[PDB]
Amino acid sequence: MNIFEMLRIDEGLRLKIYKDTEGYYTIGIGHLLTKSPSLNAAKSELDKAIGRNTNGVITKDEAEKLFNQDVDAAVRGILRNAKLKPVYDSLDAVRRAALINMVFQMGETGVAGFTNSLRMLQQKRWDEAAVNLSKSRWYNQTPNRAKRVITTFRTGTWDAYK
Ligand SMILES: [Cl-]
Ligand SMILES: [Cl-]
Repeated sequence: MNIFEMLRIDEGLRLKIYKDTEGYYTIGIGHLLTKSPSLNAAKSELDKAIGRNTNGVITKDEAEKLFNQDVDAAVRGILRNAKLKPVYDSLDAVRRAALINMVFQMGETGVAGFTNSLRMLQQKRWDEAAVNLSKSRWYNQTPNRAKRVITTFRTGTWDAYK
């Protein structure tokens, strides 16, 4: 299992514009298009992202391409972030994937806001960190996915994904 297969399971794949759990326009493997209510503003961002007139529909290759860009951007955002970088450097390979998953879903800013949990992770206080991570809007809104990520942080194995 790796970051790509993990996110593919959490996000799914859809070749037509759809609305995410928050009601925002999305396409492919969790690629957010816009927070704007306009389906036309979405089609426009999509065409811009792909470099062609898509009329709201993309192929599997196009989806994978966006996905490779998004995972790359998530890692690079973590490495450039003064709050995230030290956390990431301290973790083993599996737990690193867990942190990447949160950043992809919520953005660097949002994750950097989990101050207390980040501190606990750095200190390798696994159980404590899992409890603090659960007291969040994130856990209450997307409980099955949050449990999977949290278990990954608690155990350091891919069990939740098998
Ligand atoms: Cl883009
Ligand atoms: Cl969920």
